[PDB]
Amino acid sequence: DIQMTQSPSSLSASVGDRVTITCRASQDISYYLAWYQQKPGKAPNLLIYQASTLQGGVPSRFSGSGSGTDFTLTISSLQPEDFATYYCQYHNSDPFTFGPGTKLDIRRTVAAPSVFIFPPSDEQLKSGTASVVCLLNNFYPREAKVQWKVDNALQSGNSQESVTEQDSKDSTYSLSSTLTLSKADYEKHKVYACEVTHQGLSSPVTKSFNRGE
Amino acid sequence: QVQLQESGPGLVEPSETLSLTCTVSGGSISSSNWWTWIRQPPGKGLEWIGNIGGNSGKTFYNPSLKSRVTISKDTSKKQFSLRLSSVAAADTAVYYCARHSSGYFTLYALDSWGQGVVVTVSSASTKGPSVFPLAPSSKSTSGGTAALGCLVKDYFPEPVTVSWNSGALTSGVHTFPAVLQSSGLYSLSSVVTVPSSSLGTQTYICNVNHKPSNTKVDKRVEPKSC
Amino acid sequence: LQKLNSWDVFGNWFD
Repeated sequence: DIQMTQSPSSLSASVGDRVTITCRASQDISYYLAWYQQKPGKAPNLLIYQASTLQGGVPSRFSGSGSGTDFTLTISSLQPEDFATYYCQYHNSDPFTFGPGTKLDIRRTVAAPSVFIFPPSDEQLKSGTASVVCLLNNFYPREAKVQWKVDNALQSGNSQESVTEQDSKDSTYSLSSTLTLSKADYEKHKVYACEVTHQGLSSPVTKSFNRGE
Repeated sequence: QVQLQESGPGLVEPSETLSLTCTVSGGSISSSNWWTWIRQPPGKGLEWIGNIGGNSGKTFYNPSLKSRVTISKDTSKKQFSLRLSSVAAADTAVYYCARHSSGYFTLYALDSWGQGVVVTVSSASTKGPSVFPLAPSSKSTSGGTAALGCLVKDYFPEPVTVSWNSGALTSGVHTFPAVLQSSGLYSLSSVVTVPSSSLGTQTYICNVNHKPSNTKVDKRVEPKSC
Repeated sequence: LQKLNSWDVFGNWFD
C-alpha cells in the first residue's frame, strides 16, 4: 500500500530558527497527511492534519504544506521545548502508515559538566553488591567519555551509563555512570575515581574518594 | 472533550494473550469516531494496529498482525479493547489507545491519546526494586549546591516512576533512563541538586512507584554518619 | 481484504 519516508532522520537547530523537515509517500495520498510531536516517554501530540490544518491548541509556529507525495512540516521561531521526534502519518485509509520519525535536538553553546561521585551505601553493601555512581550534570554537547579507575587501574566491562533527554529550558544533558562490584571486590581497594573528558573541559576532570571516609 | 485512560498488564508470558482496555470520557463509544490502537516497539517508530468504528463496529487491522488482533467495544461501559493472542518477544512495546476523528467522507487524525502502557513479553517474573540512597556529601557539592538521589535497582519489568517530596520538588530533578543489567533486571537513578544550606533543615524523600509489582516505596535520603 | 473507504467513513455516522 503506502510507504512513508522522512528526511533528515535527525538534525539540530538553534532557538529562533525556522526549521523544515520533509515526508514523502510512495503513492499519491492527496492532502491526507498528519504530523505528530512525540516527547520522550509520552504519547504523541497531533500538530497538523490534512497536510496544512493546524490542530486547535497547537502553537502558531507549527505549519505544514504539500499535496500528493511530498510534504513538509515547518517550525518557525524554534523554542527550546520543541526538541522531540516528529512523525508524519497517512491518516485517511489503512494501514495509516507512520513515517520512521525525525529526531530534532536543540543546539546551544558548549557547557562543561559538573561532576559528582557517590560511594555505595552501607545498606547496599549489606546485600553483597557495591554500586558506585558518577554523575555529570547539565552539559552540552551530549558526547562525553567516562572512565572508571580503581587504585589507578582502568576499568572495563563493569559499568553502564544512561543519559537524560534535553532540558526543555537550557537544552543541556545529564549523564549517570554506575560501576558495579561485589562487596568483597569493593573492600579490596582504596581509591575510586571517575574520569571525565568533554568538549567543554580543557583537561579531563577526575572526581574520587577513598573507601571509608 | 474526549479523554482516554488505558489499562492492562505490564508483563505477559510468550504464547499467552495480551488484553488492553481504554476507558473513554467526554463522549460516547457509539459515535463517528474510530477507536484505535497503536504500538511503539523499543527503539522504533509508531505502528498502527487497528481500529473499530464507534457506531458501525467495522474493524480494520494491520496486515502484519491481523490474525492475532481483535478490537472490540462496549458502549455501556465506555470502553474499547484490544486482544493480541499468541504474543512473542517481538510484541514487546508501548501500546496506546487513541481517538481517530472523522469527517463525513474522509478521516481526520489521532487527536486524543491514552498515556501508554509498557508491555513486556517474557518468561521472567515480576520483581519490585530495592531503593538505595545516594547521600549528599562534600564530594557531591559544588558551590552552594549539593546533589543527592536514589538508586532504584534490580526490578522487572519496566517502568518505574520517581518523584521527590511527593511532587513538591521538581526543580533540578534528573531521573535517568533505566539500563538493563546482565542479570536481566533493570536499574535507574534519580538525582536532584539542592541548596547545600538546606541539608540540615529540609527533608528529601524519593517516592518510587513500580506498578507491575504494585510497589510504592518512600526512601529518605540523608547525609551519612561516617 | 476490504480497505477503509468513504462508504465506511459515512456508514459510521449512523446509529
